[PDB]
Amino acid sequence: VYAWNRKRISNCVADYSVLYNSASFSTFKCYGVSPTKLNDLCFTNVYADSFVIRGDEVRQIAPGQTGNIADYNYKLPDDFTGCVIAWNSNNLDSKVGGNYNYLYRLFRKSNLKPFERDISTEIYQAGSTPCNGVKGFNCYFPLQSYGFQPTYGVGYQPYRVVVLSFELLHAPATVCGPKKSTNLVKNKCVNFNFNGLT
Amino acid sequence: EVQLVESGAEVKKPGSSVKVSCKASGGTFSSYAINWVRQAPGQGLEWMGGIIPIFRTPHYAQKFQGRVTITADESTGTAYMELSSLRSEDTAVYYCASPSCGGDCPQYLKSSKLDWYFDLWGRGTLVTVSS
Amino acid sequence: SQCVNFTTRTQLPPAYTNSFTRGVYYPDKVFRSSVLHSTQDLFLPFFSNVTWFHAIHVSGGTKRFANPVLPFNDGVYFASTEKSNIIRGWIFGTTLDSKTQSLLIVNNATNVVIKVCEFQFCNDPFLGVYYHKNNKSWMESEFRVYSSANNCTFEYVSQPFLMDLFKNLREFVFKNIDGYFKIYSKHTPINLVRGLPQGFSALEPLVDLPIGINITRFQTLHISYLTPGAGAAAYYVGYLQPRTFLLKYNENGTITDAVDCALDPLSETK
Amino acid sequence: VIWMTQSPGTLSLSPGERATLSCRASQSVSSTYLAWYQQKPGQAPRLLIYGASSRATGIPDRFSGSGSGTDFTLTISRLEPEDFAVYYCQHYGSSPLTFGQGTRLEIK
Ligand SMILES: *[C@@H]1O[C@H](CO)[C@@H](O)[C@H](O)[C@H]1NC(C)=O
Ligand SMILES: *[C@@H]1O[C@H](CO)[C@@H](O)[C@H](O)[C@H]1NC(C)=O
Ligand SMILES: *[C@@H]1O[C@H](CO)[C@@H](O)[C@H](O)[C@H]1NC(C)=O
Repeated sequence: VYAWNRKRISNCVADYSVLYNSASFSTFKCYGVSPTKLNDLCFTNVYADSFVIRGDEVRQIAPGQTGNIADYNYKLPDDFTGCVIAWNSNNLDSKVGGNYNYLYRLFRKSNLKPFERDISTEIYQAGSTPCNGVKGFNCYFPLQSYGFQPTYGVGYQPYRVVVLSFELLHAPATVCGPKKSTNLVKNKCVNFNFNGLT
Repeated sequence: EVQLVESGAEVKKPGSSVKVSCKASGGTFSSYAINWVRQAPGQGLEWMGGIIPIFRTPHYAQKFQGRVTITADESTGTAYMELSSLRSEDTAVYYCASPSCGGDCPQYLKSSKLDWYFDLWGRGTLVTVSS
Repeated sequence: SQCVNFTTRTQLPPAYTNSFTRGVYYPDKVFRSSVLHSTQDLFLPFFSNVTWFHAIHVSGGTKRFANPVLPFNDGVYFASTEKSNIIRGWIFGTTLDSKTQSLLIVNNATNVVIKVCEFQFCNDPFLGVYYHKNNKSWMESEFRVYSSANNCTFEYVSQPFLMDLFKNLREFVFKNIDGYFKIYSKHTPINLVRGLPQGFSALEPLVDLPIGINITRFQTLHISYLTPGAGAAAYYVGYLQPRTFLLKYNENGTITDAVDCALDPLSETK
Repeated sequence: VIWMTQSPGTLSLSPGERATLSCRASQSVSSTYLAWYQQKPGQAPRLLIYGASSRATGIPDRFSGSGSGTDFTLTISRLEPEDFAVYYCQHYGSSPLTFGQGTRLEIK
């Protein structure tokens, strides 16, 4: 989550209906747009932000939220316009001996701004004396491990979260929803619409 | 109001274990510096260890290493101290104590945290170890 | 990739040519049959002063002949006459560096690549091919056009193909209007050896892209034929202007001929 | 480990007299990390002084702390009957946190 991945999507048709009916989603919250209306909208760019958190931390991924994940690992704007999808990955990201590869930022001087990524591993200075790259009293490593296990509770179980953000600028749009098309009618007075030409 | 409340008194046999609790109330429990201090009858004060729950990294005094386990439950606002392989010399009053921030008060950068009181020592739980 | 540095940089002086009656291109995707339509848009005015230069692809002999960066204005008519496909690509933008988003278009041996990114172009962008003696075919092995490519804003790759390595005249029209970069193309076999052929030809629409970037200058890119150790390509450039034109669509919809209203009073009457 | 040694072990004085208690660290410590406590029989310890000289809230003006490096003192300028107790110094600047063995203040 502290090094959450971001991918830019553009110049393609986004099929929202099939994307939303693929897997069983434990969490699906869209803000500023209904899930169905995206099939009708065009946007300049799309951003796919993927990471893994705890179940109890999933609530942190929403506009106007606070917490360790919200403040130090991944921050959303209060006016976020986009969707959030989250699903348990206990059968994927949990190990018998503990899956410690997933990490999260614990100590940070200031909270993250929206869509700001912090990958610093510098020893956090929790006291007046400097740490100088040395961890100890009042000097702690800023990142902490999750250690997911299959026998943990769903709150402690890993959850994969993807945030879809829709950037709409004053530039020619690149991503739109699926175009419908009805059957053809001949030799009859009809209200036709060919490729947007009505 | 900020207060510490220990569990009731315990009577144990040598070689067994004791687990005492300290409930903290007031403020944010996750950043609460909980320390354990014991006092044997007629003896001085001995610091055993402590924890700040958010870091999940307990500290122990070398005398108690491998016998003491300190944990915290953030959902109940409760710290626990477990002492194993008990001896008659472990007969003592066990206090919880958190002077403002334990060992992380002096922080004048990230935030304010310039609070320092003098009323954060639990009254104590008597553990008696006898055959 | 990493640019290759050339100690010697040189460029042939420009020359001038008469545009004759070329640069006519389909203003829209409309189909018209046996009808005259008057459209007001950016065209190369008839008999315009076209700035033309040479493109040397072989050195034989350590002088790097550099193509010159030229302004864009409202759109350009770029024609290239050659036997083998010497001309490979072009570069467009405002500063042509990482400071501003810049475009690179290329039609390599494999496929057509168009990328809008903050490219850092080489002083002499280099496209180098070598003759595979065993395979008896020239094979591209050197591509150093930009030193850097960051914050890529657009990319488009055509299907992979094979480019072959009596002349060919390839005419292109580049127009960036309303955030849309439109490329029109036309390919003809020309028997004239030198000078722009005189005749009429409609440049078919090729592609419209919503890259939406500001562009004011451009430069041409040529191939370099690596040899163990004379037919330099000829490319002409003209600048479009807002003119009124009368286009004559025939039965099939192919633009048979055009009239430039502002050229002469007879054309005004036409 | 830093050890703290108090002196005297017992001090017998009358109300109105001045008390002075000493605490010696086994090595030099920052004065920022030295505290003093009072403990009455059957009561938890009460903080009196922190940072070698800063008085805790609601502690009377008769209490003062001083010293630096290895050597620290607690002074009670005029003893009251409620001051007769055990006093502990503490070093809190690194783990393990250490207390002195205590000084018992008794009525003469
Ligand atoms: C183009 O301009 C140059 C001078 O700038 C002139 O010598 C030449 O004749 C012009 N070409 C035509 C076709 O008029
Ligand atoms: C690319 O964009 C990012 C932010 O969008 C910026 O920080 C970076 O400096 C840009 N790259 C260059 C070479 O300026
Ligand atoms: C139109 O096209 C047809 C075949 O597509 C051809 O036979 C005919 O000659 C063409 N006519 C003109 C005027 O181009």
